[PDB]
Amino acid sequence: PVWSEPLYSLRPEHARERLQDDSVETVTSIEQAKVEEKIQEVFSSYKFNHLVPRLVLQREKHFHYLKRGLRQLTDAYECLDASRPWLCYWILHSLELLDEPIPQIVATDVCQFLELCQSPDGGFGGGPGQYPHLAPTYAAVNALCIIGTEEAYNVINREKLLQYLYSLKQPDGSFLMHVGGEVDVRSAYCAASVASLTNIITPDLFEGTAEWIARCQNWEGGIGGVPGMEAHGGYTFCGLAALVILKKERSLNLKSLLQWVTSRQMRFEGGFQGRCNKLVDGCYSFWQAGLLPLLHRALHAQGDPALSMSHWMFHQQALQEYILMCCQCPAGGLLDKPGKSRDFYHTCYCLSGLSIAQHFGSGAMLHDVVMGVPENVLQPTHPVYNIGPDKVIQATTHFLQKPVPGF
Amino acid sequence: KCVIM
Amino acid sequence: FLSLDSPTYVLYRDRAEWADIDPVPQNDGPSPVVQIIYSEKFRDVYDYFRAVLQRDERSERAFKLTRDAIELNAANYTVWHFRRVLLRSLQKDLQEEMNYIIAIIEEQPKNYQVWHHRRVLVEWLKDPSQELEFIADILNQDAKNYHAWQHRQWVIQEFRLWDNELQYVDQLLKEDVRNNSVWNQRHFVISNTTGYSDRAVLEREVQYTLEMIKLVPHNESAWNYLKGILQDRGLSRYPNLLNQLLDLQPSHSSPYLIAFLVDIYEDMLENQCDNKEDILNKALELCEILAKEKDTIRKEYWRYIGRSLQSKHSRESDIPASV
Ligand SMILES: *C/C=C(\C)CC/C=C(\C)CCC=C(C)C
Ligand SMILES: [Zn+2]
Repeated sequence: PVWSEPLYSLRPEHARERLQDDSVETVTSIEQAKVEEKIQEVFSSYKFNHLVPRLVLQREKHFHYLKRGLRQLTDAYECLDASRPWLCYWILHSLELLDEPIPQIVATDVCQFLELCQSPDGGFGGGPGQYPHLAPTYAAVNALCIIGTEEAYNVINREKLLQYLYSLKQPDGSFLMHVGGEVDVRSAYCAASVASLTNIITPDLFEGTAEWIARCQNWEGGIGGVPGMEAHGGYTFCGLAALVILKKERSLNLKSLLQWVTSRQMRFEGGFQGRCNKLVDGCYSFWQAGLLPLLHRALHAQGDPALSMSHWMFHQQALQEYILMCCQCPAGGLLDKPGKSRDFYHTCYCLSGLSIAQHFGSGAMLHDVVMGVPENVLQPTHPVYNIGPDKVIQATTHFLQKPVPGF
Repeated sequence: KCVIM
Repeated sequence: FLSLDSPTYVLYRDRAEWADIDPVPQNDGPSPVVQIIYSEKFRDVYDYFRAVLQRDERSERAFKLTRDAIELNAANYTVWHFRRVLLRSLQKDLQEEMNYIIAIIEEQPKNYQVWHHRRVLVEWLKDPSQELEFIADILNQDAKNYHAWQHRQWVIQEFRLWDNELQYVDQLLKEDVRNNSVWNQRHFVISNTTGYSDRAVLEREVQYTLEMIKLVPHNESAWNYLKGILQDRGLSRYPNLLNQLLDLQPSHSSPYLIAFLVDIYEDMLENQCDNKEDILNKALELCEILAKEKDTIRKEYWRYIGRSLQSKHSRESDIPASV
């Protein structure tokens, strides 16, 4: 009809989704109300301005921001001086999602830079001369795979990488993040991601890892950083994704996991929160929503007959509305929520989450939902690795040609 | 800002 | 000595006592990518850090240099590693180092390195006496700090400091009954002490939770806890639960209450309850109300639940095709 609002967040009934604090005010409700009031303003802006809403992904602005950042950054990034391979990954992936080609001048310089970050003993550090750490190692491998050239693949010293992973492995199945470092579920994922992509998984490398990850699932249904800790989207993504790689998703109670992640989508804002009773944040558009494709693939493998054949188990439309309307910086780049400043991390994860929300794929079955202008459509992302499905296939195929170190 | 490492 | 923010702070390249060392610039290559345009102070400290690290100089001056490198970027795990090497080689007083890490954590509480460093100190000293109070102070500024709660669980578990934690949990729940981190801690304490099998304990817990639900019907955490502590034994194992939830339907409804009812029906159907059909319909009816009216953000999940319950609990479900 004519009175019909096609944007879910602008429908009159949507106002019913506002927080009900039961007249019991606590820090949690107060903070939540503040965000909802700010988000409501964004939603009502077109109406107060008397303009018809048009959801446009500011591609050219995002491209300029990324293109320059891949080369040079301000001192605002001093706090990420130990995360340079992440800056490479976040930027290259955002460009890949936006379907912007990677010039070979750029590709070769990234390769050479990541080589400088590679440790003589395996793994990659946060910058040249820094000790190897599993997080920048995961980021470096992903970045080299996004490039996907023989030169890129050849940068990875597979023998030393495997040695590095073994030096971090613990008797309980977990891994340290780096020598003398902390332990949490991120390490299991970083290790499984790089080891699977490079084909260096020996028969015992991940002995007990699936069990350790399974111990992280708590009473909430989600997964915490270490056994006993509160369920958290980033760690849950790390746990499930790692288990999917190890082909042990079944160690988890997938039912409670699914109920927990779906409950993390915010009824009013449309985006996802990282933990129950916390605020919405654009990066969780990936960590949380990315779980749905994983759960769909797992449940389906168990012959689940009730699974939809066209949608993920989350409000794809509402997530897209949240990102497009509330997470774009006018000058380029994406963010956490209105009032927050842009950064490459949020640019990478908001776009990743947007791609997940736009594309449903389950074998022969394929169904897209592109909110706003059709030019808004991004390139698909692999739900386990968060790099193009084609890069994943290409990389794995290439490394399967080499033999697992030692044989 | 969000810190992942 | 000379703080990084001191008005009279001087760059290392202008310090006489460092004249013998040649700073080592960062090896970014011929044509850098993601090159950070560091400020003068940052690059200067790090060029000197690269020098001491490269020659593995385990000196008092190197020790003080790491404090500056850390203040410039507390996330530099390589600097923290070298600092720990120096703490051991130079036999530095660890309680003095504890005073230092408590100040740094107060400044940058959402950083991985600082909490890991504090853990290492506690382990080295085998002394958890300042932990609970230190953590309580951080939690007093951010009651949901993940690193703080994680460190707290480790201290409590490793040193067996369970005695007063439930009292602490109750205090924080008073301050903010919506704090999911506290509900998680409550579960943490009880699981590792009495456990939830003790019927007197489980009952106390459910009573408490229903009481909190009545006070704040829309607080999702209480609902998740209630479900979390009963779901393992099976929701149908508690016949009075259903009746009682239905009694809140009028004056205390929420999509949470409705969702829970579906959880109970679902388990009842899983454990061959009486009136298989009457229950199933009540369930599909609630799923529809949720997907179309009371909880549309989760319409895909609710439609899936309704479809699953249908798929295996309808009177036709066990009936062969030919019939
Ligand atoms: C505000 C958002 C934050 C702090 C993101 C939390 C996410 C994680 C922790 C997941 C990290 C995953 C890897 C390092 C692979
Ligand atoms: Zn974020």
